[PDB]
Amino acid sequence: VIDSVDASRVVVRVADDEVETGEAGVDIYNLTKYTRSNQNTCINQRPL
Amino acid sequence: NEFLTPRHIDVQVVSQTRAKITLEPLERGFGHTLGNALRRILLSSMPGCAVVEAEIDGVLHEYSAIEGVQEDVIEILLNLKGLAIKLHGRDEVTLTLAKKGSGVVTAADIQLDHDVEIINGDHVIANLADNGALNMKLKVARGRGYEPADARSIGRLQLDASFSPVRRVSYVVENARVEQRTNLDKLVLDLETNGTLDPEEAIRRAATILQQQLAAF
Repeated sequence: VIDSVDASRVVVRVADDEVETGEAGVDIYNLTKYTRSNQNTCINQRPL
Repeated sequence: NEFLTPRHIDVQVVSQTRAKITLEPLERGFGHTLGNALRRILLSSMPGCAVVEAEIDGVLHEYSAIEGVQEDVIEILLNLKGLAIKLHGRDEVTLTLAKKGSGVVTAADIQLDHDVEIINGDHVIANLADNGALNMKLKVARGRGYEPADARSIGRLQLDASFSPVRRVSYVVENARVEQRTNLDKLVLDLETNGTLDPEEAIRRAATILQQQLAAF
């Protein structure tokens, strides 16, 4: 279940069944903001 | 010869947009030379209101995002270009917006003013969260057509404003009868706007533009 959604990062709460160890588990995905590409173009990610 | 001067204004308002009007029974042949002329005047130049500059007290440039919000600053500024703002007795006002908490920021959260009226109140601007909040100032002005920011301290974010309330104009020519002549036609304009200006006031404004371009002829 997704915990909190930000324009710069997305943190999800791992389900109780898909955990390798014996803890809760939290996955954090940092979104790439406006960066330069090899062809001088824009690259950024937007949450869905 | 003899001509029947159209002096009547029949407006059928079904909603805030798509107002069907019917001027009067025109003369034979004046359904197309007057209907297509009025269409090229409404879709060309009609005064409107648009946000020309937005200043946020937390962000420097429109590319960097702010924490606590979901939409990017570019997406927030792009949502401001869809506001239907109506100014009554001013040419340039300065609005403000400040909301905290996990609430969907809409167009109704802007501080109320006496000379400012917002038609769309369900227009979503940005989505907040418990992480942070936003606060910005809006500056609208009066214009006539499309004017980009290039042809118009570091926190000033200029926007490309389009001062045009009309969206789609169509006209049909039917038959009319006033028990005086046999061949008389009427003109029906299917004017559709964003609800800013009055459809009955747009015809009198368009008739003045055509009359001013012919008085000097």
